[PDB]
Amino acid sequence: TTGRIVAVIGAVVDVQFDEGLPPILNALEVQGRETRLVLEVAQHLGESTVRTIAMDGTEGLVRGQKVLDSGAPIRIPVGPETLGRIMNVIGEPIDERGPIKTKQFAAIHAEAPEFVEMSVEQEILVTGIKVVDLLAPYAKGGKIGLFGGAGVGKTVLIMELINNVAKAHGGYSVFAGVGERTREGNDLYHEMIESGVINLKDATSKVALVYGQMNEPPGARARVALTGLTVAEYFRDQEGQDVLLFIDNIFRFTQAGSEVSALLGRIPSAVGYQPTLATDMGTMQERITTTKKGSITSVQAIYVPADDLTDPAPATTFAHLDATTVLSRAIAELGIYPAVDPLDSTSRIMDPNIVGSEHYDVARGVQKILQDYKSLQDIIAILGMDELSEEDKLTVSRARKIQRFLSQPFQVAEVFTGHLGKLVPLKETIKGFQQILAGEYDHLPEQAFYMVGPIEEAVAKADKLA
Amino acid sequence: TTGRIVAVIGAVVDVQFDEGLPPILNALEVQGRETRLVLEVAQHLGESTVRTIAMDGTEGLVRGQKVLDSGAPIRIPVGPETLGRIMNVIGEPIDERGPIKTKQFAAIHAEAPEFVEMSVEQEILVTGIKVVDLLAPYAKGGKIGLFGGAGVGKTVLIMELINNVAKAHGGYSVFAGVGERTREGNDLYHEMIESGVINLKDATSKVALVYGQMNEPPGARARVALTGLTVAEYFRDQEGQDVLLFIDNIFRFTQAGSEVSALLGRIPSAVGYQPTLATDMGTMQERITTTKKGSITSVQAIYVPADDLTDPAPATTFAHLDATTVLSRAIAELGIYPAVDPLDSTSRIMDPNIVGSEHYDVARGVQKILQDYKSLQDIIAILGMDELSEEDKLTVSRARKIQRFLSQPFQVAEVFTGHLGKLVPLKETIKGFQQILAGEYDHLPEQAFYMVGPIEEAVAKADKLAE
Amino acid sequence: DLEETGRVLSIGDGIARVHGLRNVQAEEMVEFSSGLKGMSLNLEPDNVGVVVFGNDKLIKEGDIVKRTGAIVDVPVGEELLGRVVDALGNAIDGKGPIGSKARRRVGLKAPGIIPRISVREPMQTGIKAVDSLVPIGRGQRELIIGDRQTGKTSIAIDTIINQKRFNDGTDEKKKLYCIYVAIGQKRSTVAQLVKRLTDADAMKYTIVVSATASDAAPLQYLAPYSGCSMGEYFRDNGKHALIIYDDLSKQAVAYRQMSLLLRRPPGREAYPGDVFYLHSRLLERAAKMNDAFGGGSLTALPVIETQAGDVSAYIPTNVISITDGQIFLETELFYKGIRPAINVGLSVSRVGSAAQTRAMKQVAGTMKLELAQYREVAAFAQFGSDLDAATQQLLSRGVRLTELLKQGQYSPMAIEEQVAVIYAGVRGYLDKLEPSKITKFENAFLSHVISQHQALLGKIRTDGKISEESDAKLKEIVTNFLAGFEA
Amino acid sequence: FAKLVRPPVQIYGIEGRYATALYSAASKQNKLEQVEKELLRVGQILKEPKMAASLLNPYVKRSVKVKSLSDMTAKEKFSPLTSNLINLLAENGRLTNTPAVISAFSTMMSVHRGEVPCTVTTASALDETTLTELKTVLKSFLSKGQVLKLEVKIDPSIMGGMIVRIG
Amino acid sequence: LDPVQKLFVDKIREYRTKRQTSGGPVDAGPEYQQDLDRELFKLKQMYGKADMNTFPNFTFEDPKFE
Amino acid sequence: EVKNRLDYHISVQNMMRQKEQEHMINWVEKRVVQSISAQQEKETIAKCIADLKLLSKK
Repeated sequence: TTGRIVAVIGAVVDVQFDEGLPPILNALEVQGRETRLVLEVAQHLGESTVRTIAMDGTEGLVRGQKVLDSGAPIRIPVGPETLGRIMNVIGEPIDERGPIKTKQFAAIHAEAPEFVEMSVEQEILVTGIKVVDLLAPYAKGGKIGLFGGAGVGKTVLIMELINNVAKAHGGYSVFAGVGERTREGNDLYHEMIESGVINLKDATSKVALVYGQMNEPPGARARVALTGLTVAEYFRDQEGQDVLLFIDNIFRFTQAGSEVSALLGRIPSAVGYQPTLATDMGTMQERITTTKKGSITSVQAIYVPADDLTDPAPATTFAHLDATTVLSRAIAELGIYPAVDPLDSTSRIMDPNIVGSEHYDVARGVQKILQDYKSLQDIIAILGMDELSEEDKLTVSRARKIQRFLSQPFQVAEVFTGHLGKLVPLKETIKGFQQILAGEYDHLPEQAFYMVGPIEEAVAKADKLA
Repeated sequence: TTGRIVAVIGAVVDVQFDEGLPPILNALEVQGRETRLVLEVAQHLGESTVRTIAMDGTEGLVRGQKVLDSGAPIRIPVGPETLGRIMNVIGEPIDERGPIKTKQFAAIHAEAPEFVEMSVEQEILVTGIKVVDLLAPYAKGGKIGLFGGAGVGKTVLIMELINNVAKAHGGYSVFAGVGERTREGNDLYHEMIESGVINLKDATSKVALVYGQMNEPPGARARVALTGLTVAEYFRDQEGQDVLLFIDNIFRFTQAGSEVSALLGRIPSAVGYQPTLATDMGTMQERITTTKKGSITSVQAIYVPADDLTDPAPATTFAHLDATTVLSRAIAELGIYPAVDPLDSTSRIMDPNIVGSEHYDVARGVQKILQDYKSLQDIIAILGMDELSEEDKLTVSRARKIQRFLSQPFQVAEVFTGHLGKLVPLKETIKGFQQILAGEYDHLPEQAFYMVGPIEEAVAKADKLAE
Repeated sequence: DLEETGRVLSIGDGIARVHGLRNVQAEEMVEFSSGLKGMSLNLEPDNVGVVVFGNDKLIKEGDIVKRTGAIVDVPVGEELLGRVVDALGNAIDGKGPIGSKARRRVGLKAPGIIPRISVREPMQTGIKAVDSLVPIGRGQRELIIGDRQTGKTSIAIDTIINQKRFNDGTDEKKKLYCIYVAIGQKRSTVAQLVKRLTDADAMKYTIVVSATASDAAPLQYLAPYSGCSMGEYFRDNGKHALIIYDDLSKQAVAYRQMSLLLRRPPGREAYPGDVFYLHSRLLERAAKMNDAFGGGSLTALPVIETQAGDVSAYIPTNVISITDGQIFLETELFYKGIRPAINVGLSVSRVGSAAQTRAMKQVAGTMKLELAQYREVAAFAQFGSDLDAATQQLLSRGVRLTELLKQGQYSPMAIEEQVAVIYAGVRGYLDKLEPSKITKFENAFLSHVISQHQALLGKIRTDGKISEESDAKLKEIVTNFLAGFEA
Repeated sequence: FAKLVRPPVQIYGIEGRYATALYSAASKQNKLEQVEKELLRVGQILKEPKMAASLLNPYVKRSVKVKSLSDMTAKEKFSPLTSNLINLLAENGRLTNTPAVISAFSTMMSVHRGEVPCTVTTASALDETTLTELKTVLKSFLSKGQVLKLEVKIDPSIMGGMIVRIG
Repeated sequence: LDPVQKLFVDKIREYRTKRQTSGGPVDAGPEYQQDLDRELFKLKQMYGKADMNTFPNFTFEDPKFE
Repeated sequence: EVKNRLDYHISVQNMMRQKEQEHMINWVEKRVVQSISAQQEKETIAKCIADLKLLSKK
């Protein structure tokens, strides 16, 4: 069927198809558009008109212009032939490696599994990151959401994770750059090439990239999310894959949704949002999971505006999180890299059972002392850089070590670190702190803990000074 | 005349009355109403359509359904016949002890008394509770606001007030439990029954209970206010009384209105309030007064919105508040019974004039004194003693006695306390504290005053504590 | 004649402006061309704004909407106890054909003044701190408030686990039929949970009404009301049922959204007004009923998981005016490892004691106080600064009690265990211990009485109360045992 | 005011606001149909490019247009109210609305008097009957064709899903 | 009704037609096997690759003392 | 350890019946359907009951 542009108000193309209006989400192709100017049916508005959204941009469009419905939602290439390929939203090689050779195609609304398919409980996944494993012990297949503001090398971290993991990964991975800086993706790309993780003799790279950058009109960006999901579901169920799913950022999707909300005529929401936010999310978050048909381990970047999280979006997000990684800009500011918010990088999951108490307890002790240490800051404000109540001083000092002990080099970031990454295998971590807790370095220097790998090397490092 | 449901969008039942449109404020009867569904006309919307608010059913409603206009606003049972009856908003037995024994009906929109009908001077009401009268002297017909502790027995006190006043005057009471928990009203009910403020033997107890709980449409609760007023107008005018009107809480009232504001598409206000917040309050407050028949002395239990008053309404409320009650949970906690915030048991209406200087001054001395004692408390507290000179101690002590004299043994909760609610004629009061203050009694202990009404009962106990 | 047929005038957004069906009863279930269900929310002059249950894209303009002609009802029953269903009572569990013999209209009102009765019949949670400091009964409404994993989930769990024995107890005033409305809880979460209940097999006396995160909004929205109907069913079947409405927060959002989407106003703080009414009535439908209703109860522990102590928060403010108290949970303690979490002052049982065991009341009365005074000094010069001795103790005491006020992860209690340990602290027996060892005491002590003084525990359960003897039995047991525990 | 003759069909607002004017107007004097038909006639006296070309076109910007279509075209025998109500709609732009107003009307003596059952089995042929379940079988002698447009296909639908519905 | 239960029939006659054809990737095409192999392998995952078709044997064991 | 071996075989036979169900179903439903309307008079038996709804729904 064909529709006529009856109104173009930006990338919301209100199309009157009188010829039969296809079900919602049906992807439309605008005729006269040599561009793959996909309109997604949004409303059967009434009166032969559908509200559609172009994903894309509406320049050069005469009114009445004819739009021919693709009769279905977005059908896109899906399956193993995608890795190392950068597609945008429309399954569109922006790999520039041309065709994506997934014969297997998809309508891109892929949905939430059923209760019975729920792999009801999961596994602590280890990352070799002290902080992570310790504090927000990762889940295989979980949705972990990295609250974090921009520019801190969230992306670096994520990347870092990719490095440590996606390299040594059995599964495959999907990278959904949702509203990512094209440039940063460019670079990012170039690293991957470099790294050979994007090994170009492999469209079976460990990661398939879907990039749906900021520059795209929102609809596209919003939808890049579904798209990427649809692919990943292929791998998950079909290719079995333990997917690592990088989303950067869902925030931009949601935001994209919110942007349109008005313009969908709809009310947006409080905090500007899109009223449907929760389902939007819900359906999505629930869209992904660990079935007994693989796992999509979801590394979800969540930009958190003003790191304000009551900021409804993050406020919601948490429900869908399994491990919440709240990266602390303060901590970043404290120079720490990992710059994390430790107490808010959490997993509700952690247990003296699950993670074993050694882990658990060490953490609870740690969590405890540090929060108490905050209480102590208040004291210090009176009492000064080397003057307090002394046990308390010890613990303070220890906190000062501890802080540093989390600090960990980056191989990538010669630019942030200079250093080169030092990975800590987990036990060495638990122990690392457990030991510190044991105060075995209660005579060792304090920042002889900063930007290390495992704890020994920190001891070693003290020597290197003097 | 009939109307048809044309639209129901929530309990705003959009009615086209297909036939004649009656007042605004008109109660319409939806026909098909198993429980009488009064729609209260809110707007004559135009096109023979009125905006109404449904106050019963809000479901199952068949569009087009026939409404036959009740041709006037709501009529509710009135006369004495309301007394000792738990009426709901419709003014109907939620006593569930059979019907109300009414004969009189009333529109719950009665209109605010004329300028001439005001007893232009409202003249101090005395409650027979020292703490109250002295520090917050009431004005007859007055609107008193109650900030105060949960479960303390606000109500206990209130019951006692009812006892003291509504009993020891011709005053009856109307209680409008607005937006209240049905549960507490139940507990209270049995309690009231129990207390004898409600008497299941005084069919006309000194209380008519009116409930307009949360689980209703707002309007109903909102209007429960009007209702309550309406009853009290009966007791005031008709029964010539000082009606005690418990409105609990205005906060819930205002809020109830406001809930509708939105839906009504009304622009509410800053802080979200209904625009009509003022009028809502105002007319209503204006409808309360001292007529020259009686008084509807309005004692308004006040949940404090946002625990500030800056929240416009209470500030406004203040315009209508002239005796203010802040209850001190703490003092109560000192085992003091009654045990208000004394310095915030206040009244704009304390005067060396109206309540006379005897009162005023003595009080001023006291209030001050209490504070002074308070001042010294601060010192001593931290510094142990003879951190004072014992005139300060004396005053401290006097204050303590005075303090204690505000404690009064209790009748309603005599079941708990033992003793009885004692009542303090004003002069004994003024005199009373003055004497203590004068140290004329200071050579006696302080628990003397503890649990006493009359200054004599304090004196007597003083003697008694001096064995 | 003709059947009531009608058309979807327009559809998008789950909002079907709907032709015809004039006959429409309010909140009538309609049946769609898409086989879907809807609710006729807005009865508009000439159309029906219809909330689409689930998704819309199946639908399109002009599609026929046939009345179902019914205002909704939900299955009710107790087979359900031992069922995870969605709100409509459908086997999301995958158990299939649910025993769901009744169905019952969801819109069945909250009982009268006279039908009700005040609470004074106990209830408990196995959480000492809770039962002690908020003493509990049946028929209630209490806000459980706290953040993600302010044992958040845990909270419900231990309470439920505790009821097991009670459910192994035979009363209705024991066997508490637990109803968990899981709102916005993604299936994985639920699954995770569900698994727990089963394990605790508390699930047997438990319905889990589940509208996960994904869900269409009305579904989630509805779920509590659903839950409500079902519990009123128990209530009227005597039964004292426990509903945990988990969370109205989630509902609120959805619902708010619903209004807005319906174009309909939300209200104050940008969110609906009579969502209060929603709840007000919802929660009023929970009550402690008189005897006529078989003592009828639904004890409602509604839940809100807070963002940033936003209590100020519209619904919370609202709710604050509604419950029978609120349970404030405090994270700090959690990070501290302290579980319970609670800020107590913030926690309230307006009700307090009337549903409380005298046993506890008797030892606890004293504890509340010991903490109370303690608390001011709990605040005072907390650091390494002296105090006067009195207070050095109170602090010690307080601190001890704090440990005592911890309660393990997935480690419910029983009143005697609690009273026991409370007794222990009250009677000062473990101030003696420096704090770390309390936990060790308690367990050891417990396993000890568990060996012997079930004599006592059983007894205490029996008397419900401590006699001077029981006290005396305690007294030695603890002192000596304590002595043994230590040395 | 003047109590109003609201005999449905009509549409209730939506040039039911108009229609109902004539559900009281036409109605009184019972030029109901007389006029019902005036309109029908009129319609197409419109529907040639009187209709596009100036009729629903203002490019003159209706201001003179409405003061010349009040008289160059509203100039007719169709006028007891017919042109006058036109001359009302005109300024009031409801000229662009007219099919529907007429519709609304015409569904009156023509179809007020209609028929409607529509189950999933039906999808009425709407024939004009004041009574029911009679004609409703004459339909079976009517019955001789369609893709089951008026009355339904009960095949893919009823039944076809059912196997699915069990599983 | 047996145009209804003709269709209960009509599918049930292909209860028998297919069931007494065979059924599987049969009356039905290859499709079933192409999943089947993988789905039954998932069952092998659902138990682990501990052979669900070999009788197991059992531990003979000692904890520590002095 | 015994149960796992057994339950696997159970689980397979269930899963194989469901797959045979889908595939059986897809072929059955796609095969048979036609005679309801190839006999137009098996839509007359719909019209017959529908005339017995016509009259005899009321």
